[PDB]
Amino acid sequence: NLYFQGASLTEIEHLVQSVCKSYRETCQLRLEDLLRQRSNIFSREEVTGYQRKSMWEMWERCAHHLTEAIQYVVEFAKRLSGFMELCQNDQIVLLKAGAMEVVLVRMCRAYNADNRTVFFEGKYGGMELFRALGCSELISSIFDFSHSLSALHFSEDEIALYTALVLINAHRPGLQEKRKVEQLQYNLELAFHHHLCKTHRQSILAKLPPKGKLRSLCSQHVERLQIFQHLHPIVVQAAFPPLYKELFSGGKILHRLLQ
Ligand SMILES: C=C(C)[C@@H]1CC[C@]2(C(=O)O)CC[C@]3(C)[C@H](CC[C@@H]4[C@@]5(C)CC[C@H](O)C(C)(C)[C@@H]5CC[C@]43C)[C@@H]12
Repeated sequence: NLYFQGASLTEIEHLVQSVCKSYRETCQLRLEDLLRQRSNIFSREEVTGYQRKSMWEMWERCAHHLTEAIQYVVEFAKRLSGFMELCQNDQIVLLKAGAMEVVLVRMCRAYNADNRTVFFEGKYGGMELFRALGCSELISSIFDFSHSLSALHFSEDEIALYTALVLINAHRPGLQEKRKVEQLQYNLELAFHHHLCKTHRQSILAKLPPKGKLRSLCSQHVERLQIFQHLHPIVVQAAFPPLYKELFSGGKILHRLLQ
């Protein structure tokens, strides 16, 4: 929109409010409900039930909860200034490469660093809950990532502006209108940095996760998905969500959602 060109301070400050609004309207669960349900945690019997579940059933349940989270990320993008003004090829390029990374950041709200548990299917559970997945190295890496993010003590507004920058990334391979994405990213970084300056919160800039860790977590996920697909190809074909397979398994629901 406007933010495909240079922006004044006043336009930057209103971009802050716009992004913070779009995130408030499109976050799956409210922070207050997540924090308040930390007292209810899975029993040792319930954890065993999850661990004794079959691998392909666990993978399918997790793929559906992941797809649900992606759907709110897509709606977040559609409410972001300039995203719908972009061409549809670039919209799909940004979502295909960022929607998972955004979910990985949003996840720190559902994570409790006090006991290293995460809110999953109604209760809080540690990473042993997912032992039936057979990717304990990836699970551990994601729990560590949420742990380091929780150390930053994000506000909701900070998560809003950070995840906006995760999505609007002009370096994604395949962008057709790169410079126009470059300007949108530039204005969104001013909005982010303006908010941190105003709230005396710039010290977190040097504490943010490095660029290659969100990309590395996403690669590990595609890595483990291909290993699961080789072991259970009909499960993926018959029971995985279409949006999930479009994003992480090559071969169009994004087209529909974007319109
Ligand atoms: C089985 C697969 C499709 C994924 C492959 C391994 C995996 C990965 O993505 O790396 C390991 C992390 C998990 C288990 C994903 C599946 C989605 C979930 C989920 C967002 C679901 C909704 C929940 O409320 C909560 C926010 C707590 C989790 C956080 C943990 C991950 C990201 C799996």
